[PDB]
Amino acid sequence: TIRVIVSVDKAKFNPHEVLGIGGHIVYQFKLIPAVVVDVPANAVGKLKKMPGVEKVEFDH
Amino acid sequence: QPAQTIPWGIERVKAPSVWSITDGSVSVIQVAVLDTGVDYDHPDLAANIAWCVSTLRGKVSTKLRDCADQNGHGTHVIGTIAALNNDIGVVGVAPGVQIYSVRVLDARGSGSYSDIAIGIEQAILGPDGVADKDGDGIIAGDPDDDAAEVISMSLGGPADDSYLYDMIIQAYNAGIVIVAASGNEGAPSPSYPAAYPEVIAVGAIDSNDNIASFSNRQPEVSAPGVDILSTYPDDSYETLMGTAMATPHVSGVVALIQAAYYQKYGKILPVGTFDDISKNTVRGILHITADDLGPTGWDADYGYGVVRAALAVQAALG
Ligand SMILES: [Ca+2]
Ligand SMILES: [Ca+2]
Ligand SMILES: [Ca+2]
Ligand SMILES: [Ca+2]
Ligand SMILES: [Ca+2]
Ligand SMILES: [Ca+2]
Ligand SMILES: [Ca+2]
Ligand SMILES: [Zn+2]
Repeated sequence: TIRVIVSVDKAKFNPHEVLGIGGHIVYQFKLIPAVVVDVPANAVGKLKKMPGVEKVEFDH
Repeated sequence: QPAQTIPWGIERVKAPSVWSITDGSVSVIQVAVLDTGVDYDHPDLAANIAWCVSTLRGKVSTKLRDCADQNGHGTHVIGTIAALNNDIGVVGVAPGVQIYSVRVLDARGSGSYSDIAIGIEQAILGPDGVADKDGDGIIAGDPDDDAAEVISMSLGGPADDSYLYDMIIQAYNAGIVIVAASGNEGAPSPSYPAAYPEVIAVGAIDSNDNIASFSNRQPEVSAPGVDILSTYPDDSYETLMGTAMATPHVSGVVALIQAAYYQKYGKILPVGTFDDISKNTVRGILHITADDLGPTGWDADYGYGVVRAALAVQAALG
């Protein structure tokens, strides 16, 4: 499992959908449209293609 | 507890002469320090700790045991901003300012960008969990809200992440002055978030007015960052060096500017930009009142120069 931060279009992204690729939500930002998620390392590819997903960034 | 001294850096940034005007104890003003946490019961700090929060591992906690400093770095930085002016220990640049201690770094003094971004969000939201309660677009400086007016980040890294930048943009749009360490690698330019245009990059000088060799270059301003005595756990004091120690001197000067301005005018100043050289903006004021060391003008070692609180406050109130 790795921690990544996803930048999303709120109107088009569903946080429940991260379970579908084996991940879970850690924190949903109140001030920016982004969410911290834990996903399997091999799932970063799939996450990138999810509905409403604009960017996936590694935790630095 | 030892008898109070004024550390050399506090004298250097010309803070003591400001105190008769303000010590920063204007009720709408808070400084959020995003660091390793705080020794919240330290006798030379306690009275100024207004809120203690932790964002470690992406969970927000206001539990004292989660927000307590396990490293020392946060306690040291906070003491340079806000150590009390009394009979003991040391004294901060703004010895009456309220502090929000936001723990984004762990026992190691290491932290994730995710936890840092959450920390910035907590500084904007404040204890009430809402950025703009009355919906008027005024956040920093609105006495109806509880947002911080200064975010102080004695930390940095090499990555420029989009979400972290978006969070910096949100703080900047809330009217918050953002101050961050240039970094300690002797690099040609500052670390992030210092390197963002919305953020004041702070380099370190020593007590001879020489730039520290470790100090990352092209800062916006510089400040005392070598042989800095401050508070340290548990209820003690320690001397350290780094751009992490320079940062809080600048954050304190900002806190005095905004406190004095609100005390006189019932508003705060706009944050301003890197290029600003007017008296109409916090950063403009910092730049024109800084002690211009090295070559004339902004230079890659000192930035615009060493911050000076006494002159900055006079420029603000003039
Ligand atoms: Ca405030
Ligand atoms: Ca203590
Ligand atoms: Ca003291
Ligand atoms: Ca609030
Ligand atoms: Ca408001
Ligand atoms: Ca208001
Ligand atoms: Ca110069
Ligand atoms: Zn997890």
